[PDB]
Amino acid sequence: SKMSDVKCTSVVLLSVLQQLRVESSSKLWAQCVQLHNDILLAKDTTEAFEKMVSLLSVLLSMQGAVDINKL
Amino acid sequence: SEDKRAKVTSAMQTMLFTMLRKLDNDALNNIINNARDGCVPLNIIPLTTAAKLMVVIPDYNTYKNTCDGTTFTYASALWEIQQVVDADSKIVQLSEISMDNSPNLAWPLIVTALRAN
Repeated sequence: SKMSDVKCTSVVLLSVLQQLRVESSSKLWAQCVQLHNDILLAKDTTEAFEKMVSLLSVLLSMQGAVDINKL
Repeated sequence: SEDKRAKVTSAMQTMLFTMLRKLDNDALNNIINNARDGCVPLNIIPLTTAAKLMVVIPDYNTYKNTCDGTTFTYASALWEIQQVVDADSKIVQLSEISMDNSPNLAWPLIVTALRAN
C-alpha cells in the first residue's frame, strides 16, 4: 500500500520536473527518468525511497522552482 | 491558458508534497525541511559514494545543526565532509566556522561530502 503511493508520487515528481523544462537538460533528464524507472520497478521500500531522495533533490536544487510556502 | 498552466503547476506541486508528507519517510522529510530553511542541494544527491554531495548552508545556525566535527547530517544519513567553500568560492577550514568567526565568513557556504552510511 505504501509501495503504490511512493511509485505514484515518483510519476508526479517526474511530471513536475517535466513542466519545469528539465528535458532541456539532456543528461539531467536522463538521470531523472532512470530514477523514476527504478522506483517503479523497485521491489522494496529501501531501494524506492533512496531513489526518491535523489529524484526529489533535483527539484529542491532548482532555485525558485518551488514556492517555499508549499514545503 | 498561460496562467492556467501556472495554476496546474501550482496544484500539482501542492499535491506532490502532500503525497510526500503522507509517505512519512525520514530521508525525504529531512531534505524537505532543510529546503524550507534554505538548506538545499546544489546538485542531485549522489546514489553511490563515487559521486559527491554538495549542499548550500545559508547560515551558521544551519551549519551548527547539520555539522558536527567532520560529519554532515543530511537526508537522514551521515556524510564525511570533504571540503567547504564560501560565497566567493574560496576554501574554508572547518575550524574557521564558529559562533565568533561566522560574521567574517562569506555566506552561504557550500559543503562537499561523501556518504558515510
